[PDB]
Amino acid sequence: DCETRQWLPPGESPAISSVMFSAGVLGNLIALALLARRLSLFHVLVTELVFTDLLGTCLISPVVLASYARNQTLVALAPESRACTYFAFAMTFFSLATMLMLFAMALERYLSIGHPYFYQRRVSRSGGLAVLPVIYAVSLLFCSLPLLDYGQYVQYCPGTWCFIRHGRTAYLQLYATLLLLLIVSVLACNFSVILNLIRARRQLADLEDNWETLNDNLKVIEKADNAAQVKDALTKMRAAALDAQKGRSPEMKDFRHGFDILVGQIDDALKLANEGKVKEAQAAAEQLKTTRNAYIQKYLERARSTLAEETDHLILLAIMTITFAVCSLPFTIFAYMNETSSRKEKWDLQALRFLSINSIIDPWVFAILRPPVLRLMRS
Amino acid sequence: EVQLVESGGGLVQPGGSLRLSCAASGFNVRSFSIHWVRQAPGKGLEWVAYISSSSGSTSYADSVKGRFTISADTSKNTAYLQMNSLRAEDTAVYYCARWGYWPGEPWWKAFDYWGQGTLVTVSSASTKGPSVFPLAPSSKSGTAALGCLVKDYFPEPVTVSWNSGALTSGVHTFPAVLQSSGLYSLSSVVTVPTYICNVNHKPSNTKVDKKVEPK
Amino acid sequence: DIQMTQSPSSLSASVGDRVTITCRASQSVSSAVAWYQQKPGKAPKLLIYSASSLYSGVPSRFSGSRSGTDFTLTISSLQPEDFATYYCQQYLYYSLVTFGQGTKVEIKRTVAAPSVFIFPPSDSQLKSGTASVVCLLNNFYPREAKVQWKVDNALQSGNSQESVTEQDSKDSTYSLSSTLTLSKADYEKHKVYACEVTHQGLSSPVTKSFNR
Amino acid sequence: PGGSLRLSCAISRYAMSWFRQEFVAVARRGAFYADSVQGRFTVYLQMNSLKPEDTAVYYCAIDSDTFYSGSYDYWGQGTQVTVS
Ligand SMILES: COc1ccc2cc(OCC3(C(=O)O)CN(C(=O)c4ccc(F)cc4)C3)ccc2c1
Repeated sequence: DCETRQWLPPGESPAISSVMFSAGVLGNLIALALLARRLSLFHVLVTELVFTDLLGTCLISPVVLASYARNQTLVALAPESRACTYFAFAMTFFSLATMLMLFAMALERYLSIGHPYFYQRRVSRSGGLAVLPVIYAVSLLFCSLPLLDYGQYVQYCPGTWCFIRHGRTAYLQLYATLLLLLIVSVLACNFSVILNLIRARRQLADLEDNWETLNDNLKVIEKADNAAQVKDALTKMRAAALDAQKGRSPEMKDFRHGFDILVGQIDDALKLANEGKVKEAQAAAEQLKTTRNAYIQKYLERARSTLAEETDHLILLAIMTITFAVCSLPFTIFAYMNETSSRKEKWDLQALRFLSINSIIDPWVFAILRPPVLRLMRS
Repeated sequence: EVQLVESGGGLVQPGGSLRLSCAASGFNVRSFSIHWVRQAPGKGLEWVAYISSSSGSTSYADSVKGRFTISADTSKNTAYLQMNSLRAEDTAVYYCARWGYWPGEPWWKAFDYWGQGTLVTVSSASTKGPSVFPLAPSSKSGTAALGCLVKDYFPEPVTVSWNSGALTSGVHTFPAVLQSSGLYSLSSVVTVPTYICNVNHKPSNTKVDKKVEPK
Repeated sequence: DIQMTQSPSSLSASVGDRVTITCRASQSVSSAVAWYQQKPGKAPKLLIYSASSLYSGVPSRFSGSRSGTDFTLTISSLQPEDFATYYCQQYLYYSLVTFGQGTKVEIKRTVAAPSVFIFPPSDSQLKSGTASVVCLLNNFYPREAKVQWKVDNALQSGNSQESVTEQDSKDSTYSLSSTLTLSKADYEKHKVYACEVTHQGLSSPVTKSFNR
Repeated sequence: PGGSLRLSCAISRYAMSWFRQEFVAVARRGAFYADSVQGRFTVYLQMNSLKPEDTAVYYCAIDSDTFYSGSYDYWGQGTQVTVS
């Protein structure tokens, strides 16, 4: 009916488009301001994603506004439904590009955790800045299949917009398959990062327990006076020290060496105990503490903050992914269904609407996840 | 290659002293700590003494404190363990081993090379010839069993054969069991459908023959 | 004062079977736990060091694992050259070295009926002054057995020495010898003697008696 | 022939044993089968690959000793089993 209709249906509510445009613009501006207040590669990718969403909104909304201003559909206001193609192209173009950006971020997280030494090397900002034009070109080349007799655009509308044709053209199925593959890849990367972060948390908890045992044994040595208790506490401290070095960075070449120095001193103290020197042994323990303050305290602090930031970013990404799923799963499901039925149940429209609200939901969630996010890190 | 040879073991009277030696070949004793392990007959291993020739510290087991003295000679590259005021529990086998110093891998590979070890026996008794006593089965007994029981021999190694080595099928030689008085007893039995059991002793230089007949 | 406790003390299997040995430490040890293999009449040899890596020279059939404070030695496939005693050792410190209780793998076979024989003291042994009664248990596969001495229908406690041999090359059948030592007066005053054998595979304990 | 009958008996710290009227099998805490029992049966005595020369009464026993000394005193009543 949209293909034959060339006039705006009376009684259609035009406030929805204006509200969505205003909300998207406000969210994009807030996200850009918050990012300008702060760079890491993930933040640059988020900034590029917000900029892409802003460009998509600023290219999509004026067409819908002119459609209401002229009281005519896209086929009527523009000759040979040119806008009905162009708009649709835009409605697909960013819909892929931003999606790809998401994958990139996920891949970054993988390259952040899956390959630590690969990420430790110098990764200049030029790479992140060059990722955006490459993603744009790939998305344009992929969405350039229509208008070349390979794919067609029809009007699945309530009176304002156009989209891809479902039928003999196989571009819609390929686009849905690409979206599903990207979603599966992002989910797999997120689960891998989840498992790696759980392993890191377990290792950090084990190291903290070993450090607490070392401190307790040192306090016992300082408070004890009998040779048997001092020897038992020294044995427990040596066991706890050997149970901590079990977890090839340059700093990792000193930390391990620092433990070797510690254990060695512990052995010395044990020798003193076998010689019957109590006070001397205590002095040795003091030296132990000094070594701890010299070499081990720093590593633990670095491990804590790093992991923290990691988890933060992770949760961010995860939320984003959830959003993307809620926005693209309806569309992929429609693509696989039979066109007849797809119209009979009027499912396609809904999916499209979801896609649209995607441009609203992508930036705002960022402003939702403020730096005071430690509560969520508590889990 | 890395080898450790023990020597000096044997028979020692109670309350005496014995000097065991452990000679290393293939490395230097100043780079590896020397440990001694003791194993009782019918039991497991047990660490008794340790010395570190790099610093000079020594250590012993709680049961052997005040009786054993370990030392190391770098000029001869060996270890010497002196034992005084021995007891009946000191009848065992001693093995020498090396454990590396802490920094790095040598420490982790604990006791990578074990020596042959030597036997030490602390018993207050005199050597006695092998008293062989034949064991005769019943007159009614298809298959029959003929045995010979040697008793009251102090030294450990003794040889028992049947038919001067001609009959070697079905011969069962049980391990020697130490009695309360300190003399060993062994039994050698064989299953048969002239049978002479010859028992020769190396230290006593005594060979005893016996003829077993059905009762 | 770490006291290593080794739960497996006697296990029987054949070639190709998987063997699992567990070692427990009284105190928490990170990785200072090793396994050693001692053959009868030979020196022990290190198999697994640090419970993770394998010794240079030993076959790859042996493996080590750690779980909390419990260490596990796993043998995938047994071989006729891997039948020896296994020992667990801790080496947390130079002066802290404590071994386990031992574990000797055995060759399993079909359970058979033990042949029980009795041997009274000979005339020359009586002339010597000491009478020794012998009870022989031949061909019983399971080593675990029990022998009881009964004189004049009265049980005897003590004064009995038991000796058990190893597995034969042809068939893994142990041999047991029980010797009861008494004086000439005790042998002349008492009338009859007997040894009763209780062992898995027999419905009723097999008794062997002699009368002077 | 070819029967697959299963026999049960009425523990954890002790050992169980089966007899035929001759020793059959023993379950300890390993499992030790007899000459003809090795390979055919599996020990709950899961009897498999029966033969007509195995028609006899199967009993049950529990070892009272904790050192596997073969001391059987709690002898069950037994169940009659007939093959072919
Ligand atoms: C992908 O990037 C952008 C950015 C802005 C956009 C604005 C748009 O507006 C056009 C519509 C109108 O209102 O005229 C909205 N339409 C609906 O059918 C509808 C109703 C309710 C609802 F919650 C969501 C949608 C047609 C459409 C697509 C857009 C896409």
